[PDB]
Amino acid sequence: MSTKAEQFASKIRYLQEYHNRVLHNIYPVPSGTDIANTLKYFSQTLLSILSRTGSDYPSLDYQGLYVTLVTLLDLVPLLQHGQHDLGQSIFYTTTCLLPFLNDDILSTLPYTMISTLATFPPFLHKDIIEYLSTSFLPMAILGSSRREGVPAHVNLSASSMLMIAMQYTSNPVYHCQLLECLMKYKQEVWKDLLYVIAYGPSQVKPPAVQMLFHYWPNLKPPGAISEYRGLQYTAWNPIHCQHIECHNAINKPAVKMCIDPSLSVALGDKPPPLYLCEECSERIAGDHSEWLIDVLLPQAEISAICQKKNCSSHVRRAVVTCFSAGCCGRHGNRPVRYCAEELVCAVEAVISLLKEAEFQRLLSQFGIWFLVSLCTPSENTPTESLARLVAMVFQWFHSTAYMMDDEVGSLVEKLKPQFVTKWLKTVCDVRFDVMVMCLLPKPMEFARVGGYWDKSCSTVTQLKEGLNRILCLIPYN
Amino acid sequence: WEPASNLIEGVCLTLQRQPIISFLPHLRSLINVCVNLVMGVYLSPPLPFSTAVVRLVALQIQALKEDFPLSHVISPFTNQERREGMLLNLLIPFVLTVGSGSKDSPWLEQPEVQLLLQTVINVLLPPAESTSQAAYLALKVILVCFERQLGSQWYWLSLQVKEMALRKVGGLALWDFLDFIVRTRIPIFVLLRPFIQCKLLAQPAENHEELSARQHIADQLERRFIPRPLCKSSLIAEFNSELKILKEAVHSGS
Repeated sequence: MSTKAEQFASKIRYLQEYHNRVLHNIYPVPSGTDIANTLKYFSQTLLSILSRTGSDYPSLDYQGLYVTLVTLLDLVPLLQHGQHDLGQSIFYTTTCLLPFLNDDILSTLPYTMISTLATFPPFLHKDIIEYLSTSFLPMAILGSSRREGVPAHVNLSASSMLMIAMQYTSNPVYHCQLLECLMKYKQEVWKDLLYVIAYGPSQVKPPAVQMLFHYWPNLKPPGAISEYRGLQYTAWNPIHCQHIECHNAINKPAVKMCIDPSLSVALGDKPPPLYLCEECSERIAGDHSEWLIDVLLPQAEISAICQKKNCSSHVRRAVVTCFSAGCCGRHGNRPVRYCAEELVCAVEAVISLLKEAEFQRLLSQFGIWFLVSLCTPSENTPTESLARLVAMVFQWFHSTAYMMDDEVGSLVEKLKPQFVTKWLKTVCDVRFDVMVMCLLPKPMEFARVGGYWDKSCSTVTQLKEGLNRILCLIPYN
Repeated sequence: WEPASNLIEGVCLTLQRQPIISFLPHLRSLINVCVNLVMGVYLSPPLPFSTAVVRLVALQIQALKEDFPLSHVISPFTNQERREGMLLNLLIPFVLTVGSGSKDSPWLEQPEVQLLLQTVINVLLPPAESTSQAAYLALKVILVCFERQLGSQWYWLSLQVKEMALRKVGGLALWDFLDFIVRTRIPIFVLLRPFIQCKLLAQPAENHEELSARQHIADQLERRFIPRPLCKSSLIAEFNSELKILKEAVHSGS
């Protein structure tokens, strides 16, 4: 390897002198067809370089290539001709650096990956969703999570990447792909997904519980008369297997992952990792099964009954999810689901869930079967939280005295008796002093918060509507 | 100025009750002359006259909803001290007055409010200190007062506030802004707190006051428990108190 690092540095120098050139877009700019025709020769020589990989680092630059690649990725919307093979060439470039990456910029890999989702058109998003979960995220969750202690991005920035995914895409294929892969690959995803349903924006409150409910089909109340069966979750496309020199590489999904670099490169004519099927994996599963970690199959029917067959719970809907990869392959590689002091912020999520239920509001019933399932009123809950809870539930009683003669309004006025009434009876048992302290016209600053308090007008009509909601509150028994 | 403000509120009640009287250009010259008198382009009118002028501007924008391109309404000022005077007197009272919130009543739609967003960022970044803090206050009030209608454009201004943090523009005003961000938890912080703990709180500072602000925001951040969903009329009172602080700061001779 003498002229290969020389010619990669020469193209780095070419893009550097074209970057110090202020981007006036003077022609000839090389088109994306010509850019990917050059980088296809670069992909072939990178294939012949990464045919000997087993830290076998050559003398290539991977740090300035990162900033050159993100500036090229921001030159993607400035292009017209040749965008699909440009995206394929960017994909080949980044995945061939993935064995030869430094551990200082690899932590900020997948957020920068999702940061250019909105710049791409939706017809390139299918290649994005067909390549990410194969290559980009798993090596960041495998190669970088062995060194914990540092702040990793699946702890902090997973909610950010998932909000951007809920924002910019409208495919249950894309959201189901990213939700299953990030839940299966890393634990404690449910707390950050609760945290993004909690303090996320308002337009991602419908789909982040809609696409959750494929994987969380339990928060429906019993006797589940449901008319919100819009976009019935047909799962994602079965992945077309890269290993050309296999036998069954047409239709079946993958179950393990070949990450051994030299065999994958010199056998599949495609970058590592190779996602191996059930029949594909068991050839090198005898000596190299420390690399093969269990992947799961696209389940278009995730059962609302519990997925373990030896059922013993009384309620067929099972709440808690644990996702180890021990024995989740007795049904067709299907994700098996299962059945203390962390409660209060969960109820805070419900405060922020039902706060924008003022104006298809099926999330009120999800809060109803959330609050009575595993949220316990005790002395661990502080005074401010209980005051905030009783004030927000009083606004919910008044706002459900509204919404007259709509179907979801008829459903929320059907489930308003016999479900929250025992909760208010427990409230009257344990903390009736703080409720009648909150029934005072101007309470303490821990109580009268939120809502439409931002008014540049008189606040005494707010007290008149407070007396009106007390009037609507009295014949509720 | 108090009966003059009474006159202007007489005009304002005529606009409030009779919407069809907004056609004659004499009313438009009244709007233009009261805006240029409120701007003064050292002697500023009191709060009722300024409230009357801003409510007149608010009515003229809602009523003539097809004409009146806002680029001369939020007027052109090549001098930046006139620009920060526009931010103080014209912009942020307009933001506080326009925010009623009733879902059956309309308000300023999407293109004028994104012009406002790009306006405040282009004040902030060039596409020296009190003008920058006033721009942070304008960004503060448009973020808190327009929660429901800026539902498309979060990531681009996430990159702009990323650029703000990369340049340390203003200094401690950025730390007060991110302290508000991590305190009240408005939904841009989900794309900002990994940038805090991974870049800003991971790379230390050098100035001792910036160290004390950094330890302050670190103790506010590292407590991962339940935050305070404030009543936020006290946030409006903080806007008025900061407005009065800067109002006595600019009429003090220096």
